[PDB]
Amino acid sequence: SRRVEVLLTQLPAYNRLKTPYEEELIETAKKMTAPGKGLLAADESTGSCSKRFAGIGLSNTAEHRRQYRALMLECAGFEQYISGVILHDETVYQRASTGETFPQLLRRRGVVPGIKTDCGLEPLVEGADGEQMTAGLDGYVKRAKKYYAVGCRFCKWRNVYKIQNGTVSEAVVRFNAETLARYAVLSQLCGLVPIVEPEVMIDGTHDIETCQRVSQHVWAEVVSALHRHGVVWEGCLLKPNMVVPGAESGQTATAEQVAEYTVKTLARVLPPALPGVTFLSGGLSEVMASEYLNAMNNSPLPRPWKLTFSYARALQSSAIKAWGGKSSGVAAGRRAFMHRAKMNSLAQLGRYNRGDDDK
Amino acid sequence: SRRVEVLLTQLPAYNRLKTPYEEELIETAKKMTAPGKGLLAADESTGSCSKRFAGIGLSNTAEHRRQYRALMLECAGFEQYISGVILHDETVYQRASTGETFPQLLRRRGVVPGIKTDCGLEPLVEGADGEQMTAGLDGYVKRAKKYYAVGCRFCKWRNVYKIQNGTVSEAVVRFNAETLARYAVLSQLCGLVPIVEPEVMIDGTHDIETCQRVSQHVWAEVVSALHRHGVVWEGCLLKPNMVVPGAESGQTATAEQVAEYTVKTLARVLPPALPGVTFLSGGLSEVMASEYLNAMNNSPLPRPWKLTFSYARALQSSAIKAWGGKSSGVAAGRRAFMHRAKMNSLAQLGRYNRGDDDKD
Amino acid sequence: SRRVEVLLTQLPAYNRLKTPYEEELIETAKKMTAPGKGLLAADESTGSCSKRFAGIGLSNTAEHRRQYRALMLECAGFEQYISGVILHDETVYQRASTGETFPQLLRRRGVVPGIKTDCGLEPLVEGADGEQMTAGLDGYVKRAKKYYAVGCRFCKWRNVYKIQNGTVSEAVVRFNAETLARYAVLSQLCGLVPIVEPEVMIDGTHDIETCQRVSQHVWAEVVSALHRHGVVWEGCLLKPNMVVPGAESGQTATAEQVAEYTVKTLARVLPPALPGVTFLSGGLSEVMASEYLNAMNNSPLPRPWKLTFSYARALQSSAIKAWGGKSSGVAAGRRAFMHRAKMNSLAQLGRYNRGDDDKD
Amino acid sequence: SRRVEVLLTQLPAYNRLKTPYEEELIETAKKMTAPGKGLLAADESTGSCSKRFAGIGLSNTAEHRRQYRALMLECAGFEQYISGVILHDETVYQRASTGETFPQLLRRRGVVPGIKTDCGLEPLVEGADGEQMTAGLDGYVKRAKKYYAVGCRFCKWRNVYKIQNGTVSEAVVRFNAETLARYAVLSQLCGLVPIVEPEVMIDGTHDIETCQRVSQHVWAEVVSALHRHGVVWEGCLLKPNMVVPGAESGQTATAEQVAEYTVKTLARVLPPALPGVTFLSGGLSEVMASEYLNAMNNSPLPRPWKLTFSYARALQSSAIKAWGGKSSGVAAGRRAFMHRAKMNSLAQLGRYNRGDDD
Amino acid sequence: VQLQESGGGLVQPGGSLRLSCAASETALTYYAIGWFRQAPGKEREGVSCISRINSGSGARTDYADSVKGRFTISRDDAKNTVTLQMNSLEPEDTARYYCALDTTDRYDSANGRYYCTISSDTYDYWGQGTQVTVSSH
Amino acid sequence: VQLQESGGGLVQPGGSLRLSCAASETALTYYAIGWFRQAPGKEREGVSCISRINSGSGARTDYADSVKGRFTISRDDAKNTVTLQMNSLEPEDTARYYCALDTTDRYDSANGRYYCTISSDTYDYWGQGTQVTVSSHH
Amino acid sequence: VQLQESGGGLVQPGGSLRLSCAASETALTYYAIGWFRQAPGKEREGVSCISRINSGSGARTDYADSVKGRFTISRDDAKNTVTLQMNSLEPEDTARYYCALDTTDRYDSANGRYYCTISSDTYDYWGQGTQVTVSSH
Amino acid sequence: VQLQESGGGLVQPGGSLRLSCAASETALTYYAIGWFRQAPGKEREGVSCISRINSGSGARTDYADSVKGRFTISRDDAKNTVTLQMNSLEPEDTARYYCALDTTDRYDSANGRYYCTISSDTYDYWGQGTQVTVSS
Repeated sequence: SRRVEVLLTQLPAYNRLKTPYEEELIETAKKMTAPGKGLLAADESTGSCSKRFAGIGLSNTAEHRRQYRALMLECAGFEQYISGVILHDETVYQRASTGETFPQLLRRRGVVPGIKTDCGLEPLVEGADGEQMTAGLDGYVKRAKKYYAVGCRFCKWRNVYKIQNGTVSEAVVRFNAETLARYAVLSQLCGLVPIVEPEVMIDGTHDIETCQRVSQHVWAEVVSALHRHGVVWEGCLLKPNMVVPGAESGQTATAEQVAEYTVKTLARVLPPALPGVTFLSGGLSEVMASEYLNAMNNSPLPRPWKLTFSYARALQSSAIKAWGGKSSGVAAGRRAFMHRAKMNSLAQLGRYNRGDDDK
Repeated sequence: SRRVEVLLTQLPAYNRLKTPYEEELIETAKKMTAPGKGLLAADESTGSCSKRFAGIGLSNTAEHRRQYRALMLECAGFEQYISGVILHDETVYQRASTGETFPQLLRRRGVVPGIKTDCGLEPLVEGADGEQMTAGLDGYVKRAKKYYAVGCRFCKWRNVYKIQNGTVSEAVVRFNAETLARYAVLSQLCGLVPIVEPEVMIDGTHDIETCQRVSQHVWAEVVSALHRHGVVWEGCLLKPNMVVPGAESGQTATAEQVAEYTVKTLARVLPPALPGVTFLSGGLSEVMASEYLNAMNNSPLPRPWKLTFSYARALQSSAIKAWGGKSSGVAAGRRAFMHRAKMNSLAQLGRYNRGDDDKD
Repeated sequence: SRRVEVLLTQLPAYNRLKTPYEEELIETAKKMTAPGKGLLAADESTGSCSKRFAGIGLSNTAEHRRQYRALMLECAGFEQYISGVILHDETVYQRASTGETFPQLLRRRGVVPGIKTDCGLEPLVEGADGEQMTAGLDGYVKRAKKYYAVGCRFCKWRNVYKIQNGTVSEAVVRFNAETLARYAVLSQLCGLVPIVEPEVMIDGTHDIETCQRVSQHVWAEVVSALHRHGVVWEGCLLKPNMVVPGAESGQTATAEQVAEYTVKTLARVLPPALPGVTFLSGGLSEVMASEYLNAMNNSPLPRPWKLTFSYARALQSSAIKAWGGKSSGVAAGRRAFMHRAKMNSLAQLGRYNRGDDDKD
Repeated sequence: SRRVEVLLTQLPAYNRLKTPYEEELIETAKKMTAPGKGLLAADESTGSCSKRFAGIGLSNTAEHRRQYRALMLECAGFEQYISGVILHDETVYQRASTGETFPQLLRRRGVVPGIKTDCGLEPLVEGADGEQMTAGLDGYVKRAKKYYAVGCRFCKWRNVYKIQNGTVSEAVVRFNAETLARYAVLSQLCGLVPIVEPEVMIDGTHDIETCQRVSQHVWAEVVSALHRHGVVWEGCLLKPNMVVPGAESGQTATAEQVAEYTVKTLARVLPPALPGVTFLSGGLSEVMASEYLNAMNNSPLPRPWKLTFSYARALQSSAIKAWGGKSSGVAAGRRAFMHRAKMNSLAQLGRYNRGDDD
Repeated sequence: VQLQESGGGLVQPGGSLRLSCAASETALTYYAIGWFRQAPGKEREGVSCISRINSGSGARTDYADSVKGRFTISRDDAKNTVTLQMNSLEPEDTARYYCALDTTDRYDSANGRYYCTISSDTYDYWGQGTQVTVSSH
Repeated sequence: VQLQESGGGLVQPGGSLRLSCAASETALTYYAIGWFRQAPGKEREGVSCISRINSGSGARTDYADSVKGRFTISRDDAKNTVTLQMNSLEPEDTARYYCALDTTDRYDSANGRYYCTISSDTYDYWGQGTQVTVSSHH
Repeated sequence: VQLQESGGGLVQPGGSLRLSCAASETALTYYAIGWFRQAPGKEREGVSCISRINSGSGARTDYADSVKGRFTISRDDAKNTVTLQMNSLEPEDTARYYCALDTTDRYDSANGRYYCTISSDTYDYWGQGTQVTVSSH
Repeated sequence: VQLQESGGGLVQPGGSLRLSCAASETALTYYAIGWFRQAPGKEREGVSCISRINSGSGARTDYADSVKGRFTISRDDAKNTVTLQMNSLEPEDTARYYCALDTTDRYDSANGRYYCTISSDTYDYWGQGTQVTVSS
């Protein structure tokens, strides 16, 4: 019948985000998930850079951080294997030796520049002790629009979940999902493809079965919140943990088991309209991050989204050590970096060969 | 900091259903979604048979209803195209010309027997006028375990959503989703693969964009409830409507448009671990149901689940009319049935050819 | 900026139930919570009656159950203390020695007749082992309209929650709340004032703090579900457990402690528009149910709703024992019943005197 | 059946906030809702002060804003009627002519000092056009602990809901409720009594029945969100709109109708453990805000919480006009302010008399 | 719980007394009330009952044959008392007189009326009684 | 849909032929297959049927009496064909020979086996036929 | 709102009076209170003020020079009154005497004390007064 | 990873050869490529570099002075090869010739073009070489 004339946007079925960047977001997500390519995660904080420079005894100055990023970004040829680079805010405004800003350099070489837009972990207050939320939604629209103006086309936001006593609190599952979903739609409104990172951390004594069950519970709520907030699924990406046994569990898992636990979990919760999954390496070794990603791209289970990488330490660890922070080590660093990029490129294609890798 | 030892099943992340039939459910769902095959929906109520027999002047007796199902179930060769048959409760216990019960006949020929387990539509009371819930969860476990005992291995439950004024009430979105999910987990506990049917009905003046948005909103809530109730995703099937313009909207859509609106909606909500989608024909003609299903299997959009059919009228309309309720029409009826079955089998594979089909 | 004209009932803020009995439900709820009066819960199942008849050696026939209810319903004078009687379905149609049916008898004496409309506890399947749902929503509207037609004006539906290992599963919290809310709204549509009974059971080793925290969690979800389904708050009643230590906990609590834990829990979740709270006696002794209710009606905490009783064992235990199932014991049985009725009537007013009660 | 030992705080039924200020929060909320007293809302923004000073021709400087608050805060005797004062961030650190900071002055006179801690309205992005969220949760814990350190003991956070076409979007109902609940639990962690203000705005052509239905829907979701986040109900306050016809509806309602629509809505959603309701005046005149509150405290409907005021314009409008920004008008301004305070004090007790008023 | 009888005493034959029945914590309007008497060495016999008040025809009464015409029973629900006016007392009327409540719901649905009985099977809450002695000596 | 018959021709009496029955897009393994023949000016008569393959005991066969001992019917489900080996042909065997599918589910649950019938009532999808002429004087 | 003064009258020189200041619906404990006077043909001059009670130390007072030593002001917050004891009255003390409240928060935080002023600038709610005439005649 | 050089051999003075540089698992289009040579008992000298292809002005080239005018370097990104055409060879041109990849992003943002260097400081992935002997 008929009683009141309302806006379509006031009705629950019409909650989808209206953004003028929709077609551009979809194209960026396709570019970012190109076959045989993945993301380089170079978005470490200045503090986190002190832990990377510790082993090589390099002072944590803004210039040494620039040379650290320059070791990889001004390396020729990595566009064969890297589709996008997650930049830290500081690096977005720094310049390469070519005279361009790093966003300009990356777009000249067909690489999508992205920016980490979250403002770090804080205590959750609700839930259990040790659980953390992520700050940064205040003033987000102004920040994201400014990153877009200087050339960025995607962003990354990280929430963490601490498995304790085989479980996580329902407070952190509800709250962090709502944070990720709100972040996603604000990014798409400003023209950045949001990378939604709900990381079930590896720390703890839990086995791979506890991780599987917590990960599915956590990611399912993330997906539910994304529906509620009206995300554009085709212009969105997920950066999840791999389902692996806890770091201090004493248990071990083969690459095929990790692949089966991970892909079957994703297949239960992740809508196939989502273009790509860019796994974080977390607490895996360089070889293990290539080994596991390869196993997932040989899985018989359903996997309609692209399974690729968004690696930080798993792409730079050997490179930083060979670099030594010295200009004489640049050649060795880029040799190490490019080898890791090539291995993970093959792992995305399912043709990674462990014998062609480190021993 | 106080601690307590609890059961894992008391923790929210451990809500997955524990059923001893899990491996059998997964195998049945694979069998039902075999390439080039779909389901025959023969689960009409005694009332619904009254409208099927109206045109041919056949009396609505239990025996003529038996011959109605026998016209198709004792037709040779349909195992080429039909992976499973949704049976009515009455037909489960009726006997074929071979001497077997119809579930026994279907299991001899490699076809999975299924049963409609819902108890019909009722007024929702909440929400808007004209919206309906589905009854039947009281005593469900007792019924399902008995259907399993006589050979059934999957079931079907139908909820409807009536688009009025471009929307549906939030009461019907929440309640019907909660009903379907509860039905799904009770079925899997009893060893039946649940066919979850959330049908956004064709009636009304809404356009295809209204159907897309209501369908996505409705199906997303169904999926969310399935998560809450702990369904075994790999042993479950979805029977949705296709996204099409309203029956009295005055708008029309091509097969390529219907496929894009439907697949893009499913891809936004439906987990890939779900083995198959068995579309209902609803208010489409026989040729149109094959044409739309074929277009779906030629879509460039993501579709990790099997896209197949669970057709009733779209498989039997010509068969009933050529049959005429007379034994002399059996040969023509089975010729019509088998043609519709082969056409939809090719449509599932993406190889349906409209020129090899009817012209009217 | 596109617009559509919709029904108000399709908008989430307009989900309140439209029932033609709204004015009568509100008046009935006021009558049921009249000062100094409470409810007699005489709705035990045929199974439960064998456990009541065990000690007195009375055979569990429909006629002996009739005499059991007649011992109290044909007792003169209980209208001073009893505002309503929860009847079992069997008793609604049985006849008193006055020649009228028991609903007619209660209606002649100004007592509101009510009916238990749930169909008993079943395994929840979801959640943890030992948790239970309540059946009976299929065909509910038909049943309730018949109870109203024969004189019933309120109803009762019981869900239970089993504290295990200091907690309950989230599945039972959502599902049982959703069941109670749907039951409540269907009752008000048919003209019965719903008594919503979410009983956190006394069984187990948990302390009064575990009961407090589980009860608040459970009752908050019941209230949320009632909002979602659109209950008429002013024509609704709650029948909760009191917050007490577990039966096998080894801990004890005073009446004033039980009063503080119970009222402070209710004050956190229960809207003041709800007219009344009719406590269940559960696993308390006869005297404990009277003193605890008395302590709550002397509480300094906020309690805008009427706090009264809906007792079964706490009103009949001594009555059955003095009766013995023999016609010679009727006088002694009615003396025990009427004493308990007067004690709880005074407890409702807060003027219960422990020295006027039984010895220990 | 496998078993695991977990923390109680990991179980959903144990989600209540653990704060060391719990006993103090409850005591503050009792103090703020003392019989016959209400709150003075003096938390206008620098922008909002430009609209107040427009009529009197006073320049909008930090010093004239200080004198604006001083006209009321250094007026003797208002502690008879005012239990607490909501301060703006600027005023928290400004000093009175007595030499104290305004929080110190208020604590010397037994008045609870409070602070508006939200960071203003922003576009909701989701939902319908014109709907707004409230910013300010980033760094909230650091701000609240600093406000507590300088003497504040409660805070205020305002969310708004715009009735358009007889309804509001479900996005704004869910999102704004979640913001208020998160704000409330963070405040109690830092020792501030949260005043939860979910204002269903008066703008629009909607009738009082539309306002009733949207208000109940909005407030019920706020209450549900407060449950989810584990608020301490006994140390919390609500600052809702009154249920009234739309400003441009052409409809009118009597004080007795407004009281019935408002109390019956609150009674359907608001737990009685919540100590007090401090109504916002919004678009009501000075006399109408006193008349409506009086009707609210003479209602037969259930109202277990204290029904009082948290008025801004309804307490200062006549005072500012008589003040004129000139030192010669201070005596006349304070006479008007104290009269409004006495009227609303009587309205809280239910003894407001319209004939003793303007 | 117990009722309180009063009004008895010692009278000469042909005289009269007025017995009164009072209740503290019970509303008598909900009961049929009966007067009984017991002489030393005899069983307890019913003297008079009065039903609850029927809104159209008032309350019903009944009497033992030995007292008809001489005794009159009445009830005042407002004052919460039941009275037995005993006239023309013979010495065969000497006994202890008791008040009691009928604990059975005495309704007759065939005739739509409350009634009472002179029996005592369903009576309870007997008082302590009051002695009535009719004698010439 | 239609079957394809082949193998017919002209032979002298006492000779032999082999008729073949083929199907394009249908799997014959699901049907009982029958060979029929019609002589000019006569009705269509059943010659031989073959049931579906019974696991372990093979397919069941039947023949018209006038043909027993001379014709042999077989089926190859892998090659999707049915064969009729006709031996010792008489001049009374001249006719057009047809292939057809039994559209009835020919199962005998009492004996637990698939069967066949030479009756043409439930046969369908007849082909165009193949001519078999047995004559010496041609 | 306005205060109620009392206690004035006619006395001979050297005599004494006690003026009282009362309030109906106002708590004087929240104000500094001042006594003022107006003489025939002259303007209103301050006579005595008293501050609010300073916790543990009592109230601070001040007086006009012409009355120092003879007048004493006190306050009773419980009885809600302000008293002015006028002793040894001279003829220049004849006037109408008024009570008033200081509407300014008279606190001095450097000095940690409530204070008062006899200046009438910030006083309000003047009563009707009470006449005091000191004369022989 | 390593490049594969070919085309060298024995020629008489004034003759010519054509050296080819091929890549297995690397896309040469992303690098500036340089040809180098080493004679027995001396250091490795740069012969010719070629930048990446600049749309649409082609790649920039550079040559050692001792070789300018006689050698020509080219690249075919489709066939993934770099060619060095050596003409009119003198006997002082005898050496083993290597191709290598410049691992530095050789971009000139002031002129908006890719460039190259014969320096060899930033070159890597040297092949095994190909011997070129010019002698009578």
